[PDB]
Amino acid sequence: PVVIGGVAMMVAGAGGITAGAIVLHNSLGARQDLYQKRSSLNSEVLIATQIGN
Amino acid sequence: TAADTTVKTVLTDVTTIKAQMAGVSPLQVPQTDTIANFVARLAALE
Repeated sequence: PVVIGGVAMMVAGAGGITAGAIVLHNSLGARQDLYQKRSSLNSEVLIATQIGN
Repeated sequence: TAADTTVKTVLTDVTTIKAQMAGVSPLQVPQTDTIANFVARLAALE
């Protein structure tokens, strides 16, 4: 029972390391897209208000 | 004679008021906000 639960942990963990990498390669790029899009939008909204002012 | 002296003084009073009321004040351009700064101020606080 315990040798098995031990190995099962390492397998879990290892899948946890191997998964957390996939996700950190396929996310870092998408996060900079979203922030830049957000800052763009703030700026443009302000420009619209400035034109109105 | 005193009347004559007083008119001198009146001439003084008149050059004071003319100095007070002379000139055309020139345009003043205030320093107003850009987006750069408004954004830098709002991202600072947050």
